[PDB]
Amino acid sequence: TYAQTLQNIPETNVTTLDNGLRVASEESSQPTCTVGVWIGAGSRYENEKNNGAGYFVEHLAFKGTKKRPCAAFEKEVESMGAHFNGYTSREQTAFYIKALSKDMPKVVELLADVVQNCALEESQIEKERGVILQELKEMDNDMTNVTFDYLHATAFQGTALARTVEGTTENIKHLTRADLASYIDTHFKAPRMVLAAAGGISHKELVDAARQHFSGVSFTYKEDAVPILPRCRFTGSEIRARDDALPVAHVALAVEGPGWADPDNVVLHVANAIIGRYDRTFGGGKHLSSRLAALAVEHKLCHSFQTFNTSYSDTGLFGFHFVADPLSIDDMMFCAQGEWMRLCTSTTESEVKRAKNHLRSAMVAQLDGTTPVCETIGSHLLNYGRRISLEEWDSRISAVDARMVRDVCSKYIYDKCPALAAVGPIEQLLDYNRIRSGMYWI
Amino acid sequence: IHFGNLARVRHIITYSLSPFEQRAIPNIFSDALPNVWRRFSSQVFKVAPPFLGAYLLYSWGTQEFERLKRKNPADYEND
Repeated sequence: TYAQTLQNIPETNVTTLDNGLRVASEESSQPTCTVGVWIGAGSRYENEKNNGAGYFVEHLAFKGTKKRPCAAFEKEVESMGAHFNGYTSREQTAFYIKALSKDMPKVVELLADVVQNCALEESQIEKERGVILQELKEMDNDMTNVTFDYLHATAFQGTALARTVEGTTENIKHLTRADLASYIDTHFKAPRMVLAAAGGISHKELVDAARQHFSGVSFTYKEDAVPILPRCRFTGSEIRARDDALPVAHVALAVEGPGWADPDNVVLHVANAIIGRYDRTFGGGKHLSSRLAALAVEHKLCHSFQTFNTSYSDTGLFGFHFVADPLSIDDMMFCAQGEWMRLCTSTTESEVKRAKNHLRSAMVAQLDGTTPVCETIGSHLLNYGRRISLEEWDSRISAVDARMVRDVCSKYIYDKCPALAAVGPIEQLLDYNRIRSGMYWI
Repeated sequence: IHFGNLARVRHIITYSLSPFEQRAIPNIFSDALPNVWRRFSSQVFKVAPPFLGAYLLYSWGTQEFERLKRKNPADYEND
């Protein structure tokens, strides 16, 4: 039974090193694995002058360390068949590796060598600088991310969160060997890091290899304390980047989210599970269960749309995004806001029951392989401070009912001034005022 | 159907805030009034003139009319 298969999922071991770093992992009977360090750093932690460093760093994290330069480092990893990947968001950075369990320790070594001893070769920087600069131009043509950036840019205008993860053009043109060095030395620290791993690994063999390469100890009490960030203020507002030269328009709308810790996030997710998502290649077409998707199809309202619940430590963004043609923006938006209102005022048990199953299947698929599991462990600790097992998630999801979905959505959506970002040939979509009024009365 | 076929517009970004995050009548003394005055000045010498020039003509014609109703003693000095 489903119920049992859940209980029988091995536990996630978590032990803390005397230096503050936390080592966690889930052992399976798998010959291959994924281990990595998930860090509590990112553009949010940056400032006006170093915005982008964490990214510039990401660009050098692999170009070799001091103990073993570029050529060697690369050669040593490729030759063992391991995959080295990593990323960086607004409140989270991470470098992880995919290799056979047999090399779990040599991997751990490599990791520690990357986060602790990045080369930062003066000559490499000036090159990755030209590289990042082009990545920006390529990303500038990805309306979907140009939109979410703007969404943040205004939803959290004037604050830390209103900054792009990649950073300013100036910032990247002038950042220095120093600033980068500083960022790493200021942010990459044991208490704010998590060595997570999953596969055919022994927690012990892991934790042991951990104490060995992650030995650096702290003296003062400050070094053991994780700094709390000044919070970000939400603002009902809009930003409209118009360009009738673009073929389609992109729209994103959202209200402020509750933040990782809050339980409501579960219901909020159950909610988005109802509205769900669409994209012209869904074969369900007109029979799809999602009311918005249907209208989208019956009336050719858009090319795609997605609901999201982007969470952060102390805040979040709960809204939706859609791509449409210049002349179907309004109906689309109109219908969309309609569903949000429907959530608040007339959700059905039938709706939620489904939304739940869709959500359950979702959480389970989020752990499909070793990298994804490791990514979940690396995150739960960093955000929830522990691990929430499918067995738990399920119970929290199973407890959600209509009456509940209604109250929450009402609590976060009804009559709230939303943040909106539009890009492209957005002439037909108009007036904040109008959009603001779509925030009440089903 | 008029919203969507209006104009070919490119590269203009605008920013605005919800009516609830801002003040209805803001900066009354720092911005409002100074401009009320500004506007008033720019026009006075265009409007006021002909209106004043009207008043006069009105006053004259009125007083002159009343004057022509009064008697001129120079019609009865003789007899």
